[PDB]
Amino acid sequence: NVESFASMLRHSPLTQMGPAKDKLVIGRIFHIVENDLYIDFGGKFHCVCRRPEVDGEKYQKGTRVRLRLLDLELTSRFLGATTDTTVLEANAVLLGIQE
Amino acid sequence: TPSLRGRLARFGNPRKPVLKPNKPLILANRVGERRREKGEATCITEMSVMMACWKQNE
Repeated sequence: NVESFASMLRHSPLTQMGPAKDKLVIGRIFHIVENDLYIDFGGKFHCVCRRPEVDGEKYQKGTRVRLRLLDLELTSRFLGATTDTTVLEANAVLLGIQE
Repeated sequence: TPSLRGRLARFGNPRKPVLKPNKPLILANRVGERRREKGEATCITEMSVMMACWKQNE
């Protein structure tokens, strides 16, 4: 009784989410470059968000944050291109920390 | 962004062309240089005031 890939995909939380627009997710900061926080929220691509002015020092590596996803991946096809140009990162708004 | 469907003269496009670009409508990997603004003669009003006062005061 081995679970199939279709069963795993059907019950996966990412599939259960549906469209990623305006969905609250829980991300984990894994890299910080000055004021840029690179947050992984379980999607294929991480998001990059500016360190908030309030409680800026409270954001460290491994911090759990509440993000509002706008897109799992930022892609757009431009004039004359044959394939969509992707920046290899998601689009999310950093709300704050989750306790 | 303006539509490009059915604009250029192409096979299968029945209508006459709308756009006739001299260069392919393909994005380049560079932007135009920071074009300078041609300098205009300055302080003309103050020069005029000074010269009018010179004319009045010999």
